[PDB]
Amino acid sequence: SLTGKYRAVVISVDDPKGLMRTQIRVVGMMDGLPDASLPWAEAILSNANTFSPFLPGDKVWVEFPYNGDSRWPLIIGYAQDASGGAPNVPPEASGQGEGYVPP
Amino acid sequence: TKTTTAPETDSKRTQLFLQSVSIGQNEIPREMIVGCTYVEPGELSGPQLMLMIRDSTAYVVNKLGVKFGTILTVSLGDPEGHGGILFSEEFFVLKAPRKDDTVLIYAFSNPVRLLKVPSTSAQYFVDKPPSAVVSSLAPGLKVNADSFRKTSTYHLNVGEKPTKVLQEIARDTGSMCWASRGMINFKSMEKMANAAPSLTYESANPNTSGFTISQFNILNADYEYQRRHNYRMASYDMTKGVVYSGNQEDPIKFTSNPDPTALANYNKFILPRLDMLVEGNAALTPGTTLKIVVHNTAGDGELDESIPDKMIVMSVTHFEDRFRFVSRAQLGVVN
Amino acid sequence: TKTTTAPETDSKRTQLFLQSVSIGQNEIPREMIVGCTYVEPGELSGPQLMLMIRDSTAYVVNKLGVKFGTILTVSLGDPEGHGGILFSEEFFVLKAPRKDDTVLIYAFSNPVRLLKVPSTSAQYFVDKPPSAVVSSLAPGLKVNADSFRKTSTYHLNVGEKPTKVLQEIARDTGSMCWASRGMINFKSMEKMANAAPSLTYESANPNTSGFTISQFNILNADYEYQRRHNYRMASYDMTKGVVYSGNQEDPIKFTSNPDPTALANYNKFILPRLDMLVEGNAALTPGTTLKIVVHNTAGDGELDESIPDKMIVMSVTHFEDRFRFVSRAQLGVVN
Amino acid sequence: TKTTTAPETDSKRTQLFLQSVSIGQNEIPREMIVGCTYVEPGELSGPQLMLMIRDSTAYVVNKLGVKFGTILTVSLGDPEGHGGILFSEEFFVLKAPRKDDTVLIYAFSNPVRLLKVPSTSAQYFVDKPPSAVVSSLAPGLKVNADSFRKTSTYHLNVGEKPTKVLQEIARDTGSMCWASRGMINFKSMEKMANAAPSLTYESANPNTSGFTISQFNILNADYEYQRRHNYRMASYDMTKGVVYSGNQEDPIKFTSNPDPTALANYNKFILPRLDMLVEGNAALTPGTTLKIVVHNTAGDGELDESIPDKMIVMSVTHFEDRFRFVSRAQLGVVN
Repeated sequence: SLTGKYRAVVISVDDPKGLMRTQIRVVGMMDGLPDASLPWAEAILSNANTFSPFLPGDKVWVEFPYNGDSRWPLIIGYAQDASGGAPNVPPEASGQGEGYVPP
Repeated sequence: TKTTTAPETDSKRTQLFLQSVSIGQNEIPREMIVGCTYVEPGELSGPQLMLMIRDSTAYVVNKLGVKFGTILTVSLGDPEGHGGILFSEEFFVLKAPRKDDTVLIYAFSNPVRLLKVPSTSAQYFVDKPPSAVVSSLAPGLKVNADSFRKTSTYHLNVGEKPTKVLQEIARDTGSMCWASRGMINFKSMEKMANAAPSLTYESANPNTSGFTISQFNILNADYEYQRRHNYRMASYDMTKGVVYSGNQEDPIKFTSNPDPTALANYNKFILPRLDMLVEGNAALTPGTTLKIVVHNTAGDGELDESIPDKMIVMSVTHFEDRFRFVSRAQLGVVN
Repeated sequence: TKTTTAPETDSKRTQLFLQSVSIGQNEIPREMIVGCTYVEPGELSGPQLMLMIRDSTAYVVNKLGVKFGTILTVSLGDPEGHGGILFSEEFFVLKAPRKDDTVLIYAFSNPVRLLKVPSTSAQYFVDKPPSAVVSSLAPGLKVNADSFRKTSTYHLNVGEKPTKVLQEIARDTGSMCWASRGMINFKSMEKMANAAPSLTYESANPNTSGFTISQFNILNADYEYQRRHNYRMASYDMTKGVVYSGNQEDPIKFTSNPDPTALANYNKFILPRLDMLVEGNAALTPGTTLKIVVHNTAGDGELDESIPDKMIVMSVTHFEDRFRFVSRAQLGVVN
Repeated sequence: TKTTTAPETDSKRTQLFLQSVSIGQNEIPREMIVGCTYVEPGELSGPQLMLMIRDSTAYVVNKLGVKFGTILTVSLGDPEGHGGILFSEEFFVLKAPRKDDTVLIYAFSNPVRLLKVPSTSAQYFVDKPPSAVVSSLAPGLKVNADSFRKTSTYHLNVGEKPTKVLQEIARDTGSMCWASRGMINFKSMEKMANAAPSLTYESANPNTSGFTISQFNILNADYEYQRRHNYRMASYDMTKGVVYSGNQEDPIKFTSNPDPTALANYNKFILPRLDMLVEGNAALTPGTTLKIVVHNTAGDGELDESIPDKMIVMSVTHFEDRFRFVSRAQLGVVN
């Protein structure tokens, strides 16, 4: 059974049933599987009646709340990563590059 | 390549239960084996074996090289005794310590050993019928099934045994599993209660036309096994809400799969009642239904009504020493 | 409806400890019972019982129908021996296997059995005095309590036994619990240390005016029980911050209830010291205080100073076979 | 203050293994001790001791006051037997029950007892070499190490034993730990495989120039210990991504430390092969390498090839009764 948090990557957002879900791939455990077999995940909203879109290629934290079952995952929030040599936050708040130059 | 060769004509000897043991194309002399214990369980824990071989010259382990990964060819049968059956199986050795000029060999059945290997990579079956999953997981056994109705989704993670998914399928379908003698078996629980017996076992009757029980144990602890299944199942479904199933006066317990058919069969099992020891019948396999008649041996020959008429076999253990061949069985009733 | 009937005049026989056993209004002949083991523990694990009944004619299980849910009426006492007490209790049967023309009956006390049932629905007591909670949870026992001071909140979830809440109340109040002979008992630990003894037990003294100990065990492992209680309690309170209690040189451990009175009593218990075996006294119940004097049997008749003068009884076991009646006790000291 | 005094001239007697036991400056007569069991394990579980002392006059516990916290001065050696070594150590008593005019004393080595105490406050070592951590955690033992390469960070939380951090250091460095005879030992696993033997043990040879084995056990279960180490390690590093180490055809398992050197040594251990019982050699300590030659005692005197030539000692147990002195050892091979 899977109990803690895990790091995943968003794959797709086109839900065949229409219940506003997204497809995820856990990094390390779901390696080597075709994209048509990955499970669909739901998310925790920030407020009532609000929807925050997900784009393919994002990094997130995923947890399985239903008795550790891997078929029904849950998305908690976004994750930090610095694999490219700089953190994944805007460069104005870190100082690793030159950001937006207003006219 | 592997070649199929004919049996040799130098083996003229017939035994009780264990007929011959070979490693490849070489034979271990049968007179050197002093113990044998063969176990056929009623779930997917696979048939097991254990041989005690007398080795004072340091030959079995030293020169034959018996360790992890040795494949034994064992011929088991009883072509003359109570049940005239005969079959051959292959076993996989896990360990073999040597003590006091003796070697104890612990073996597992190869087709089930391949099913008890942790998975290097994860496999998911999305919207597949159970037959395809069973065929893909165990492509070496014949499938004997009668209780497959719908289609669903199953998941096998990294480091998990393939037997877990098969047990989950059994629970979702409501059947009984056991792999023995080259087959894998799925048999429904509702149809087992209406099956006619095939053998008759009697006690305290010396004019019987069937067989005879020598020792038996009566278990009256039916709460010990019903305690774990006294719950009302509930689960969450995104389009229906909260889904319940089961009784109305029992405590609630949450699961994950919101499937009404899977929820309904969550609390089905077989309740053990009796243990008995007989004189070496090799036709006793799990799934068999027997008729049991027990007479009392004092007072006035009153029949014991506490033992039901028809029972199902759950576990079987066969045991041969250097003088006698014995069997032991565990019998139960469908809830 | 249930009718209260008079005892029959056909029972003219007097026994040592077990006087009579009945199922409803029918009596099992007493000479058929060959074993008896009655246990009174020092916590809410309830009194237990175990009877071994010789049944060669298949009568106890076959014709009387003894299984889960049978209520036995047992009369236990000792009106002639060391302690002349006599009482009657009802027991609830859990299981009864039959082996070798014998039946072993495992029973639990009915008033406590009703307290060991998992809850179908959750009950919460918000800002209630402990007396109301105890009366509502166990409405069939007399309450004997002296250590209730404040009011608080308690929760009983689905699937949990009612005994858990009572044990939590005991821990929060700092008392000792045991339900025996129709009462439920809460007795404070600080007042138990100042209680005068009631009986005297001596060893190696044949001119004593009290009773005599035949075998005894000295335990010197006081760290084995103090290891688990060597912690400094801490908890979070929304209006005070972090609340500590206990020593200053011990490791910290977090709990949830931020109540100073509950935190102070979290580390109180009774330390076992001695086990002894005597000649069947039926007046020994948990909560009793005794005076113990032990002489040495060699050298120069020196008194053993390693055994304290006053001790409290924690657990009692009474046992009767077909020839002798024996008791065993575990004695301890308040930390 | 503590004063160092000279040994007394009244002790003229020489024994086999246990030479003398004292509590402070007072001596327990040696003839009263009837048992002795000294254990030197191959990991940081510390040397242990157990003494059985005959006390019919109630003297050891009553008048000497032996309980939790008593420090014994024990002189162990064998200056005349197979191995002429002699040393002195101090032990810390945990418990001492008294039964049947006898006392059983369970003791732990004081320098390791101080290492097995839960921490009252947390200590963190940030970017420290392992030598400083070892010196600060155990400032009373001499350090014998050869496998320290890099620097890293270690954490010791509240309630955790200091031995946990030392075991973590051993795992990260790839060495073997054991504290015996006043030293703490770190020895690399790769250099142990290339060490020359120091003693020779033979069986079925009466003209040998070395010693002799009387009983031995052959273990062939190498999968039982390799099952737990058959994994491919993976971990997350914020600047590199996902870091793998190990084989390519094994299941994956996640850890936390993303250090390639620590990951590489995660799966190193010693595989036990043989257990043997000899005639009381006091020079056998863990870390010793021996040469083993075994002859067969029937057939044609063939050598047993299933036992490797060089083996390492893992655990040692010495035992003395009132007539004989015996040793037992467990031998293994580096994977």
